[PDB]
Amino acid sequence: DPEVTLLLQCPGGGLPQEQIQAELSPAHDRRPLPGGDEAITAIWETRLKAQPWLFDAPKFRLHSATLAPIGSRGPQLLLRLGLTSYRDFLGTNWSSSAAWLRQQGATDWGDTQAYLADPLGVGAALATADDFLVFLRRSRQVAEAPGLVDVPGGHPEPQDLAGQLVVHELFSSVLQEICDEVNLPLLTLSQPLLLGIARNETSAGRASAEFYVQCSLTSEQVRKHYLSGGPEAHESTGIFFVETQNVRRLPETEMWAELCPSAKGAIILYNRVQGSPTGAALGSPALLPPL
Ligand SMILES: COC(=O)[C@@H]1C[C@@H](O)CN1C(=O)c1ccco1
Repeated sequence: DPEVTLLLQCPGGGLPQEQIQAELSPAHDRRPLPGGDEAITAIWETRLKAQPWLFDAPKFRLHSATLAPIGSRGPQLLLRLGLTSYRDFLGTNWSSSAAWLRQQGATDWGDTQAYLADPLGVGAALATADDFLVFLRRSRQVAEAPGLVDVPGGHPEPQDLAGQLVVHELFSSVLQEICDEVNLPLLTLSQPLLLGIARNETSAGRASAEFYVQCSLTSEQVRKHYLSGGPEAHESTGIFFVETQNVRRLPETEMWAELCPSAKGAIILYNRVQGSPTGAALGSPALLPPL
């Protein structure tokens, strides 16, 4: 899977909101392009002159994420965040020249991402009361990953002493994206746990935070809620479910070639952090079948 890299695997089965610190700083922003940000402005002008209904929006930028020594007391993760935008994403990560920008960043800054917008995405491994994970089929008509399989998620928009409000918006945003796309009531969802962070190498290394969320509804009840919105209530074209038993070997299935990179990140981190038991009971051969 060359199109996905793990940047962070969380300890303890995943981190709750109260264990994460954020540092939101203009030191964590993208660097101006070598020949100037006029190249971004030109791409955006060309795009608006074909699709004038498009609009810009602010986004969080991932700079880096440092985990505490394992088993320690106190805050367990520091997220270093900057600010970026949809416009800056279209002019950098989505540019035909994105690989040239990665090489230039290595040369000038010793940082392949220095000249990239790198907006932070969120995604969920969303589990049902009857032990399935939730999958969504992407429209064949959109620009990114057309016709591929995804999990619930999105790219949160801004609004430890401004830090804690930023962590709150990240955790809030993954629940809001489940409510908006899957049409589930907020009170059927658990507080999220952060499983880790994955990078999409097909989008020049932009990162997504991947979360575990439990729903109190069965797969049949989740399907009813999704469908009862009608075609205008969701961006996806269909919903489906895979038993958690079978997610263990998903990379060996024909479904794997249909998953978009950020969804592959969610399922790798689910298998490493929530799956993969460490104790004698769940590690026994009748509960953890060999192969
Ligand atoms: C990195 O992902 C994105 O920027 C996606 C891509 C496209 O679907 C639009 N988009 C937004 O998030 C967006 C546009 C305006 C407000 O939000």
